[PDB]
Formats: sequence, C-alpha cells, structure tokens
Amino acid sequence: MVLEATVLVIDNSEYSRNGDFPRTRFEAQIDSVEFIFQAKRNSNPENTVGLISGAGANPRVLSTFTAEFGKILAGLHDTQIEGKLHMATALQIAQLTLKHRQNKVQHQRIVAFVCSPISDSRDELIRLAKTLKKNNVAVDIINFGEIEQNTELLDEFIAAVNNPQEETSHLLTVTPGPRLLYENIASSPIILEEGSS
Amino acid sequence: TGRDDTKETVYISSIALLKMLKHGRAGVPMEVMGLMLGEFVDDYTVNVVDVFAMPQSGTGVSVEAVDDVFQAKMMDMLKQTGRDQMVVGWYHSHPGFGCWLSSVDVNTQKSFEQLNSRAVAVVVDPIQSVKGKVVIDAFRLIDTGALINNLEPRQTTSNTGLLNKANIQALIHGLNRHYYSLNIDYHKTAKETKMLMNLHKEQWQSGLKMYDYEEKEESNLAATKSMVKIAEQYSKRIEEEKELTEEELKTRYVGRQDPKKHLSETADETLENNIVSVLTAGVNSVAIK
Amino acid sequence: FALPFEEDEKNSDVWFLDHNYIENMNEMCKKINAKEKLIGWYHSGPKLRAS
Amino acid sequence: KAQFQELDSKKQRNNGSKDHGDGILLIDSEIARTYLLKNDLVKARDLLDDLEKTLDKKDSIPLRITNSFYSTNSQYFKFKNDFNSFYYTSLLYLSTL
Repeated sequence: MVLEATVLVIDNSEYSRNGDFPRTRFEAQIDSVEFIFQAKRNSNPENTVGLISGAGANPRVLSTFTAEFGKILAGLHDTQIEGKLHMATALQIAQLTLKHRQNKVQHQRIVAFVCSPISDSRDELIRLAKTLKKNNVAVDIINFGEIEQNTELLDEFIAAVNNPQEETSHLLTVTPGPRLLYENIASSPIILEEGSS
Repeated sequence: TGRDDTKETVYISSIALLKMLKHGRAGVPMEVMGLMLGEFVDDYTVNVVDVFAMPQSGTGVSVEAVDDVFQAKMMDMLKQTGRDQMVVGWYHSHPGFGCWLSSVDVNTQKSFEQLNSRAVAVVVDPIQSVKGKVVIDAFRLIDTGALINNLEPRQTTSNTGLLNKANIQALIHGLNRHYYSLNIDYHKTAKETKMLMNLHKEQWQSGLKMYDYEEKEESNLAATKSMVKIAEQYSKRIEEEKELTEEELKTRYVGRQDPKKHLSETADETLENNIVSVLTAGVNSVAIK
Repeated sequence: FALPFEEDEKNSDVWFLDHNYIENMNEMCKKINAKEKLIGWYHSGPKLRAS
Repeated sequence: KAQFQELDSKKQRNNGSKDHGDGILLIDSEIARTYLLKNDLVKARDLLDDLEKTLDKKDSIPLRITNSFYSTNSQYFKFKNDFNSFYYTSLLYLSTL
C-alpha cells in the first residue's frame, strides 16, 4: 500500500470478553492487534502505528507512532479489562495524535475495533463527523460488537467522510461466529480494498 | 569573493549562556561539549537561541564523542516542539585554560567548518573567568591561504573587535592562526529578566515574622559587653599616633589590627538591627489587632 | 525539556501526549549526568484548574 | 481461598496483567464474620491486623472491598461495648457504601 500513519484503537469494555470468539474475545484481540500491525507493515514497510485505548473507563495514550511492535505489545499487556467504550473521545484523541508525527507526509487513518454498542450522545457524533472531513482523516471501523443488538449510528458519518481520495473510508461488518477474529478482518478488505478516486 | 568577511558579533540569549555554564561547571575538569541552535542574519549577527549537550561517548571534544545517531535523534525530536533551526556552532569547555583553543580542539573546529560555514567554537570558562563578568569568547577558523597573503586585516575592519591577552603570547599565535574575536553581547527579554529578579515568594510573610525574643536580648548584651573590651584597646591606640607617615604607623605599631574598625562595625550591626526590631514589633501589635 | 502538548477542553478526557518522546529523552540525559530523573512535569498556567 | 492462590498463575496471562489479591481480601473478611456470628472475638482479632496492613500496602482499596473490611469491624466492636469505636466505623460505612 502507501506510506500510512494509523491509530489502532482497542476496546476494553465488558463486552470485550464475550465468548463468541475463542477462547475469550480478549485473547482473540491479542492475536488480532499483533496480526493487523504486521499486515500493514508487510504491505509497504513505511507504515507506522500508534496505540491508544478508547476504554478502561478512561482513555489512555500508550504509544505514539513507532515501527516496532515491541512497544505496541508493551502498551497492550498493561490494560484494565473493564471499561466502556467512549466513541467520541477516541476519535478526537486519535486526530491530535495524527497532527504530530515523525513523518508528516503520510495518510491519516484510524482503525477502531468496536466490541460494544455505543452509549454516546447523538449530538456528539455529528460534531466529529465534520471534524474528520476538515482534517482529511479516513476511518475504517471493524464492527462485530455494535451489530449484536444495536443499529449503526456511525454509518452516515463514515459515508460522509469519503470523498474521491486515494483512501476510502468504509464500515466493515464482521459475522461474529467462530472462525477467529484475525481471520474475519483478513477476509474483510482492509489491505485488499481499492480507492474512491 | 562571496562576502567581504568579518567575524560575528554573538548575541547569546539568556537561556543559552546560563545553560552552557551549568553543564560545563558540572563537567570540571573534563572537556564538555554540545551544539548551538540559532540563526544567521546580517553580515555578522548570530543569535544563539538554545544549546543542547552532546552525550559523552568519548572523553569530550573528540569525534568519538560526536555520534551520528545522537545528532540525528535530537534533531528529530526538536521538530515536534519547533526548536529545530540550523546549527550555528558548537560549544566546549576548557576549565584548565583561558579562551584559547588547544590543538585537539582545532582539529574538532576543522571538522565543524565542513558542516557549517559560519560555525563558531565557544570556549566557556566555568571557574577560570578573570573579571566579575563571565569570560567567554567565540572563534572561527578560516584557511591559512587567505590569512598569509594578508587578507586578515580587511576581514577585521568595520567593527569594534575584541582583543584579549588572557594567556598573553600563546593566545596571540592562536588568535592569529584561527581568525579573530569579536564582542559578545547578551539578549535579554524583559519577561526573562523579571523572573530572574524575584527569587522568593514567602518574602511577604517573612518580613512580618520574627525570631524568639530571648536570643534578641542575648545579641544586645553580647554587643554592648564586646564593645567595652575593644574600647579598652581603643584608649591605648590614641596614646600613640605619634609616628610620622600613615604606613610607618601601620607597620611599626600594628595600626592594622585596628580597634577603631571593629568598634564602628559592631556598633553599626547591633544598631541597625534594633531599628528594625522596634519597627517590626510595633507594626505587628497595632496592624494585626 | 519541552514536550509537545495539545489541550482540547471540549472534553477534558481528550488529550495529547507524546509517550515515546519521553522514554527516549530520559535515556540520553542520563549519559551526560546520572542525577537527572523524571520528578514531574510543568504546566504552563496561567492558572490552576480542576483538570 | 486455596483456589485463588493457585488461580493467579494462570489468570495473569489471560487478562493481560492484572491483580488477583481482590478475591482473597474479601475471603478473609468472610472468615472473620463467620467467627463473630459464632462468638470468637480473638480469631477475628488477628484477622483484622493482617487485613488492615494489606489495605495500606496498596495506594487504594476499592469501595466494595473496603465495605466488607468495615463490615467485620462494626460487628466486633458492639460485642466489646465500646461506643466510641463503633461510631468511627459507621460514619465511614455510609461514605463508601
């Protein structure tokens, strides 16, 4: 792919531990965070990824942009397993992280695993929508948590963010069955995806 | 030529003067070093904004002590915060010598000229300064080929210049060889100055506190009793003052060990103190109550 | 030494901090002088907050 | 109490890295409260000392955990008939309730 800066967002809600993916969803996530980091690098090696949590009851910046998985690993193992995803804070935090980098000629991406339905205000969601369009930030959300009993509030906004543009923003929906979580992300486009230009 | 050539007046900001001294004083008696961030404007005006030190991987002032990775890593960091600007020299310390570069440090300066055309080498004296003011001088090294064919005088004109003779003769030879030296000036912001002038914050509380009054009474007794004992000598002193000449008096009758000096001073001390004591206490009762 | 710091005050739960920068810088300073440890961080005012 | 001492070996790798003394603290309180409903003042008495020190070892104890610790203290004091001691435990119990 192209030289890309990504914030990977990990949800540590209390639906992030559902038995849906073996063995537990939380162990499934350890394998996926590692898997995804790697997929991005092998595509084009000029990729970097930072790490922030969107949950724990608090969001926390673990890691800024790095080409070493050892830091990203280290931020992951320090977690507190209960939280609640604050959708709004993750988008903002991610956007500020993307303004400062070691390379400032890179694509601006946010990928977020969403393991719970959102409890966020409706008004709040509308503001971030145009914040992503101002700064020309495109976001793929991997959802397998907000389809379990919830309907996608997020859909409209993610659509809106897309423009003709080498990045395409996408809502990626994953059937939440047993086949393991890194595998469904792999069989979803996320480095098999095409542009909007 | 590309320019008429003259040696830089260095306007070293407050933070950079103060920082080089902290690092280099700590580093006694080792050679210490680091790089200068600044901007070059005019025909001689170098403003040095900050300094940052170069971690010792050698003895200091070596090319084993200048690491490529380190240089790279520091620059990469300074961009995030906007402190990235171009290198206008490098500092070092001799704390065993005045401002005068040694042979090894010329060799370091010869490598810097390749890096930057206007790079200075600034000698910071951490303990060895010979005036009340800090002695620091900046040098630049240009080739022997211009200097010998007599282009050195042209370069040194249309400026006030600086002449020093701190190591006398040794300096002159070195000075000649390198290039020149020029007045060093200091850039002060009036924000910077005000922070520095205030040094206390519980000064307001303290001026309306006092000690226990038991030790005040004690100082007053000690003062009066001590002045009796030098008053006895003081009478004996003015028996003399019978020997012509001020100097002869001091040598012969030991006119220097003066009773006069020790009375005046001790009377002054206890006196000034008791003015303040009454002032503080008398304010305290009526103001507070 | 400076860090980059961005404050968003719409939500006081939205903050920018360069994590990696801190660890890197801590190690370099120790090689000049070992008595330098992380003992805190300054906030630039211009007042105290609850934040 | 015995299971929780084995469990923590396993459990650490699953969570990511977490504490596991949480269950243990609550179990020791329940042993003291069983003793007190059976009138053994002393067995509960050495359990308070050992339990108090472990609160202080952490920077903080949770509200759930500390209610159970203050639960045991209230029970013990009203048997001894110290009004003064009983009073301090109750005002805290309402705060952290």
